[PDB]
Amino acid sequence: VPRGSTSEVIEDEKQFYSKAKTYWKQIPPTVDGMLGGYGHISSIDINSSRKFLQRFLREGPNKTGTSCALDCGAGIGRITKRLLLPLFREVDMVDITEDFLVQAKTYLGEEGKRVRNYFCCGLQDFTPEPDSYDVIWIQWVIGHLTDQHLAEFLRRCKGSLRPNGIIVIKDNMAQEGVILDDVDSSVCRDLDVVRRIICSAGLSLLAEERQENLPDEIYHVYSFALR
Amino acid sequence: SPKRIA
Ligand SMILES: Nc1ncnc2c1ncn2[C@@H]1O[C@H](CSCC[C@H](N)C(=O)O)[C@@H](O)[C@H]1O
Repeated sequence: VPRGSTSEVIEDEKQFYSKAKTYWKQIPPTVDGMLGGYGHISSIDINSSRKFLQRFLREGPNKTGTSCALDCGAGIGRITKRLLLPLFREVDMVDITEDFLVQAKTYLGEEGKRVRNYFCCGLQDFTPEPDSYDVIWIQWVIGHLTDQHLAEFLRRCKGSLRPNGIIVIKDNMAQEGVILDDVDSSVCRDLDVVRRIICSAGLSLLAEERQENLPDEIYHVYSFALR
Repeated sequence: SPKRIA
């Protein structure tokens, strides 16, 4: 029987969060650090994310705005730099690892002057301002929250969307069940589990896409656009 | 991060 919830795999919630914090504190503040030794795939990832996002920026009744985005688990700002800053007047970043947000100021260069808030906080403790973001981008971090905290965070994100705003989740997906990585202190969930959590948060899918052109050996990666 | 299937 596969596991369907983080409560089947997390022995101790406080340790699940504390171990993850310690893990990221000792990762280099680099693109390769952000991507776990896969820094080389960054351009494939960004190109796909851009195409995915552009579907929502077309003119019409439901056009997503371009005033402000929120990058969640932003790290040093890989996605902020190459995807979001070019498309959004301002960007806010949130990440648990202070050293990454310090590095971001260097990494982002002159364009980083348009990063407005650098929030150093776990997502589980973060309440984004109501009616503030056109796009909330959550990439390669949902596995660091419990199911309850992920559901709650998505509810809070829903409340922070501007009219026509969207949440995007892009992350590793398990073939089946909920799989603990006890080294980085994270889980990988199957598509059914993730969809269940999204539904629990009062959100709906606008689109879902598998990331192509990745190394064969890694977990599959999917993008979801939600409102 | 992206990572090897365990
Ligand atoms: N509970 C939590 N809340 C917010 N950020 C977290 C977190 N647990 C881990 N992180 C952050 O999650 C990031 C994972 S690495 C991925 C970075 C970025 N999303 C990108 O794709 O380039 C790290 O920056 C780490 O500090």
